[PDB]
Amino acid sequence: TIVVDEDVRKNKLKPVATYCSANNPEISFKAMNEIQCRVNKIDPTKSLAE
Amino acid sequence: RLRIDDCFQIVGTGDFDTCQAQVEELLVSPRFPLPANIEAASSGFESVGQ
Repeated sequence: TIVVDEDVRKNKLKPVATYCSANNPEISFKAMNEIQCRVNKIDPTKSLAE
Repeated sequence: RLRIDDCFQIVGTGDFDTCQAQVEELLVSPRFPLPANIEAASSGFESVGQ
């Protein structure tokens, strides 16, 4: 039975999503880096769960 | 690229306060600046604000 982990830390997308967050000062740094995260479907305005 | 359509005359308003404000918004710290120069002699910043 194929089962999927719902833990945020055991998530294939956690690394990227951690980078693409308003938390990360690299995103604050470049008002332009916030766009690339949004373009690759990972909006930092949204929470980690979103 | 060099043109603005439906613009015919530029008149001066000699208003330093707005000028400063615009120079600030447009040149000194734009939100989406022109691309950085990437090279050995360059640190990597894109704007004076940064």
